[PDB]
Amino acid sequence: AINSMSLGASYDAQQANITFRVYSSQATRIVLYLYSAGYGVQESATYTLSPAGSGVWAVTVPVSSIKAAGITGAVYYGYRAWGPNWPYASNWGKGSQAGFVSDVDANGDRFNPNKLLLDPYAQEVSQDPLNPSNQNGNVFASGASYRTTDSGIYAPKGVVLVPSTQSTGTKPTRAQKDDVIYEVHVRGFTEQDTSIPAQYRGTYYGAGLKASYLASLGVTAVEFLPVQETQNDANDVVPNSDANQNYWGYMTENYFSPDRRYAYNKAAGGPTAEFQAMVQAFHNAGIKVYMDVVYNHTAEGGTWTSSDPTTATIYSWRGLDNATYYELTSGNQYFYDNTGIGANFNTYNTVAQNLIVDSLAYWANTMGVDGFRFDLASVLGNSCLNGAYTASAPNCPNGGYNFDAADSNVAINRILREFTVRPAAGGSGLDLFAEPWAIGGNSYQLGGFPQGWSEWNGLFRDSLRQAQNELGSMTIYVTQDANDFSGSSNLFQSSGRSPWNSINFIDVHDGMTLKDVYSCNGANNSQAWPYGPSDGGTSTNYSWDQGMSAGTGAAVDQRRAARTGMAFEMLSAGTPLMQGGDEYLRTLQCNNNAYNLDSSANWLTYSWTTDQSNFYTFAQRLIAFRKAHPALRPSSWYSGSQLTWYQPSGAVADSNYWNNTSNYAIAYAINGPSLGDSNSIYVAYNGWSSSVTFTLPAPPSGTQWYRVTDTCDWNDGASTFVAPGSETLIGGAGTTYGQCGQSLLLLISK
Ligand SMILES: [Ca+2]
Repeated sequence: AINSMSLGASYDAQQANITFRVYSSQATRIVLYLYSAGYGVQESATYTLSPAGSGVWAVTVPVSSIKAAGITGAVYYGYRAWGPNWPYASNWGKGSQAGFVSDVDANGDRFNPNKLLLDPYAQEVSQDPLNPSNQNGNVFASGASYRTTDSGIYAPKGVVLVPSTQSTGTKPTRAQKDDVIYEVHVRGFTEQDTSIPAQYRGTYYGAGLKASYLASLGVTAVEFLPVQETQNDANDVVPNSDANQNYWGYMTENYFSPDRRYAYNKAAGGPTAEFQAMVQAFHNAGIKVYMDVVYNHTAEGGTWTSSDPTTATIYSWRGLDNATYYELTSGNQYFYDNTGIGANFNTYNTVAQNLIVDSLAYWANTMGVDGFRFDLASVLGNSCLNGAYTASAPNCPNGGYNFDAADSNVAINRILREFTVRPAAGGSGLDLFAEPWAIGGNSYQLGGFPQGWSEWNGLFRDSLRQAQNELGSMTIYVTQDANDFSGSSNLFQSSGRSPWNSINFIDVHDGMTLKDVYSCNGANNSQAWPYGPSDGGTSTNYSWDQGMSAGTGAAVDQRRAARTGMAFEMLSAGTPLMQGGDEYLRTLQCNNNAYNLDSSANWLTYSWTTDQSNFYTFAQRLIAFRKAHPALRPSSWYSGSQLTWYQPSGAVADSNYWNNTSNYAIAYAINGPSLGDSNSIYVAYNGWSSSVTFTLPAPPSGTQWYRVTDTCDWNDGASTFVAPGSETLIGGAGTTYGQCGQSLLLLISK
């Protein structure tokens, strides 16, 4: 169930009382601290909580008592907990060591009463651990040097919210197969956009104002990088330096709270009502709002070092019940990790898992979000509970990490039974997307997720980048191109899934932008502000500048390649995903891991050159085309009568062709009418470095072929992709077409 324990802080109907409920299976004592401000002040009152059974502790406070304590505005709160490793000593006082036994005990408890704790169910956070007033993270650490430090006035406080009456509009019921996703950072979306009033730039409010921009481009779903509270308030303390910045936000501090830094209205309840108003603006434009969520690790991380089990950050989950929330190593002194951040969130533990479900429900229901893309999703399929084996995790015999999509108790299956996934034909429900990998063990699971889950297709990205940029360096399989274009049945069909479950993309936030994969011979992450430096992303970008540096290529060529890559994702069966900015050839000058760049090089710009504006026209018409032709969006795997593979000779691609590893050109035709389309279409990819002549087959429907686009250099301009009705008559069966090397041809029959 959802909200099985009714955790959190909430007012009763008449706002006469607030009830605080919090879980801890090991705590010995839990005490509520109330503050009038989130930072810099001591508490106005404290209330000892009482065991309400099943590990939940509760207390109900009358509002009059709160006002009597001096708190007449918003109620900021936190907890102080005691446990086996640090029991309550009657002489303990803030900043005292009284009662201390150990920083961590044999069972993994890490209680420290000197650390004020943020409720995991807080719906809003006052400020991040590091902010403009304090950038010393040591006040939150355990260990001999810092355990007695009282973090009270520096620690983040939760805000008790009065239910918002803000509408989130009506949720689109469009089938996922008909969507075109646009990934963008909520702050970089409008931060330097002069078409938005300055005060709204880089905020939720500002993003809502760009709904029309997205509608003209033609995308149907915006996917935001993490919006749940992340460490970002100290980003601008030191100017012209990415040193202490966290831009992307893959360090969640709280799972129910919209990040305050991204809101225009920063008052208590402001980020919340503003995020709701923002999705209303999108929902009004008929656009879905997806959220990138990260439940594989927490911002608290693990131990500071792998040799000292005593020092770790404590401000939320860890202080309340470390053994419940994190996956500990055998012996419980350290953390088990498959994320590389320091510690796995214990996704297999019921209470930890309930938090994932409960926060997802909050965002989907109260916040109006239409779907979620799960970062390092394989950690949510872990059937282990600890570094060592435990009978409670029967399916994880070796302990540690073990992905098991058949275990009904892993987080990815729990989600499926608590929520309704949108049907293939549309209707209400959620759209769930997984990045099917993590770090180590059997975590790489592309094609391993259950029905109900779509996945980020890394093989689509890589194989096509290779086909365009690695000719001669590595083997390119013409059969893989085919798989890519047809919805990767090789990955999705055996599980009973469909082509639209393949999220096809050439580029995402991780790695290079579209322009960059065709303009960079490698990553360049060591530039100075505002382009770097950034500590390395992948070593395998499969990028190439099209001969630019060698003198065998030029700018048109990089644009020809970018046109070809975008066409691959927009023409292929599956659900296309483009990175915001790719519509104007956004570049990061080859930085392929810009996660710490909260700068102008990273935000989007809307002042474009002719060549950039020309690309936007290409992108806009290509997205419009996909949306106008159902034959490109099959709900099920193309049947044999619906799609025919052709060799350049106009002859059907046979086994001799498929098994010949020196064949780089491929073409196909789809029977438009059989898929409910008005035209049949023919796509040709010349993966060869030189000109290839394609002999057109007989149109499945209609009598003649008309050219829609040719990505080749000669066709570079404002009209490389024609407007509907201006297709150039090429010819019928037998007509030939000379296709330049490394490019794509699009044709419709009439
Ligand atoms: Ca923040």
